[PDB]
Amino acid sequence: SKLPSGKNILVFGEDGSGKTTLMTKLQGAEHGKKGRGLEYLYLSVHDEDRDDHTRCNVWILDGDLYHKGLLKFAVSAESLPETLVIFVADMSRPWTVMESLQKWASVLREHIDKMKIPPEKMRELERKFVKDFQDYMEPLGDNVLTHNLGIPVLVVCTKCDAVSVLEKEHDYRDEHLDFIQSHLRRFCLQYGAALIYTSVKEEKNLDLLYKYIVHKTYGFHFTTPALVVEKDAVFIPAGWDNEKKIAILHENFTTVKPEDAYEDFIVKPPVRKLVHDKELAAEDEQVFLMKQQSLLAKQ
Amino acid sequence: FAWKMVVLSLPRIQSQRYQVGVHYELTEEEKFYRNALTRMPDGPVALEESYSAV
Repeated sequence: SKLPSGKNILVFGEDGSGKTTLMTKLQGAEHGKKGRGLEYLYLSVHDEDRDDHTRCNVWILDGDLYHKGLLKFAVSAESLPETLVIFVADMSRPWTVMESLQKWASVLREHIDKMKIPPEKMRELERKFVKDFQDYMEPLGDNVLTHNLGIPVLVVCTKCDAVSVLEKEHDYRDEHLDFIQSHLRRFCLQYGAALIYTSVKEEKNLDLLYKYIVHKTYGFHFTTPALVVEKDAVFIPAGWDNEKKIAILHENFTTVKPEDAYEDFIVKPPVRKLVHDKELAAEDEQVFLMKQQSLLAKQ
Repeated sequence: FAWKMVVLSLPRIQSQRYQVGVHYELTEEEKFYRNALTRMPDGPVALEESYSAV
């Protein structure tokens, strides 16, 4: 009984968020060149017990809606139950993080209706994912798993070494961090997603990410509990959270509300406008010298 | 991947390059022709036809 293969990794994020440099350090390659369009890679997954080596391919999509038709080669209808989806969020630009999340979620929702899956198979997959969510060890809620896809999903937050730049030259506080983490906890609870905070400059939770992919794609044993105190190394796996583990972050809210929208509190900084539309437009010669003819006549 | 870096790594045309002093870095889209795939005359299907052979 050999280990199953064909396990799919679906990476989604904006361009320049550092997905390729994350995958080349998760895999272990030296130079991961950012090829545009789709990138192809595989994960080196092996076990020391059965002495077996499994190949788990990695599909990376660039941040472009023009290339949303490339997803048919990345995942098929039959490759859907063997697919673990990682959603990449870069809080180095923290003003536009779950916007990419919901637009990739809407893309995945319209794409999962593109092959027109029969209503029995994805319902069986949804039941499997629901029972896997409900059996986590260290009916559902009103807003829990309301946007389920039937397959394991994951949200991974990048550049956790970039927390200090947020605090120093943008004057961020712990309420700033709590506001952005509350929204993504709500998203993870709505979509049945997990969260691993990872930095490649500080080398944080990278092997913890790797063990999580190995366990969630091959059923490996997992023992690491949830981390919430370390704000740069947050580990929230599937099934840990609920509607009350998000309510504990609302105690420190002194100026913001948990029920508010996102873009009202945190605003993207205005940037340099292309100030070149002042231009230079010399007039047409005819009207100019009719005006000069009038100046000749009037004096 | 190597065949598309011939075009995609070509340096863009810079108009006001004589100025010095402003310590801003241009992004990859405004330094190289990284939007050439959007200028595909037959739509993105040629990239789909290229990936279909793999």
